[PDB]
Amino acid sequence: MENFQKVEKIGEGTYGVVYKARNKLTGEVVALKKIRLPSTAIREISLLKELNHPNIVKLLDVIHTENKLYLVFEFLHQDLKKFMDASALTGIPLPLIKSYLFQLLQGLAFCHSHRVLHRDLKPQNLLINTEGAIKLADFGLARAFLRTYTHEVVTLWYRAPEILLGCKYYSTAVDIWSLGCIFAEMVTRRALFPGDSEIDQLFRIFRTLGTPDEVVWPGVTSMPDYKPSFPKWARQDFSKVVPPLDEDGRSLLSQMLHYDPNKRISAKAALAHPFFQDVTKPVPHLRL
Ligand SMILES: O=C(O)Cc1ccc(OC2=CC=NC(=O)C2)cc1
Repeated sequence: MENFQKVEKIGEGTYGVVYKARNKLTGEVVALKKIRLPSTAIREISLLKELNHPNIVKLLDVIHTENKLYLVFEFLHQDLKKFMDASALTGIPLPLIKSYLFQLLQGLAFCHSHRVLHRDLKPQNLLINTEGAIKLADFGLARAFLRTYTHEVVTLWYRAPEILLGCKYYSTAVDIWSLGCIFAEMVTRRALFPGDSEIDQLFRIFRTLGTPDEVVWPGVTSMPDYKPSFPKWARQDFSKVVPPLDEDGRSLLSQMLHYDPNKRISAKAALAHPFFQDVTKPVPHLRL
């Protein structure tokens, strides 16, 4: 590459291949994201160069050369998916789960206050470092690029039910839902809703939380992909779904997983929940 050296392919991302690269002029190691291919997206993503926070992966540069587009981000050594897999025998310790959730809510509260959504949070785009930080990767990109950039199998596991029901608009609440699913997975060491198709995803949610109705979600029955023929499942207690999470954690999770997006706790209000009374910032055991 003219301006970098490739150290390795990191892998396939949501928008194209991702490389670990060294800037030829500065020697720094960065994440270089090639966007698999548009004038609208460059200005809008370039505005994300201004969306800086300790819990957001820094966008260093937007490079449009040779009719190719490449995003340059600050490099982090591990993602939460790999850390949860590495931690599977013991689980991630609860103080670290709480630290991670708290920091991720800080990042969402910051982005949401600046009117930027993620829309596609998942453990693979939550990046961690040795100092106990976690950062959200790729905030703002879905709006800017949305939507065909890969043929790789898209994960539906963290998708909010309004989007599975075909609402074509998004709100801050989609990110709270995804983060609630990720919270539950850290605690139980299993994905909460591991669907392998949109209807399997939606029916896994309904089997746990109950089939939604107009009482708990006014407007649900008029949403584009809602069918009156959906089976009617009863809702399970969170005490069964995420043991051994304590009643503070279960209360918070329930507020992150309300069906009606409008009823879902905000990131800012979640930071004030009693669950975070005893929050600390532990050192993670990272094997790199
Ligand atoms: O986009 C996705 O679906 C998954 C994905 C997320 C982020 C990726 O990039 C990095 C991974 C690790 N460290 C970094 O610094 C960058 C690559 C893939």
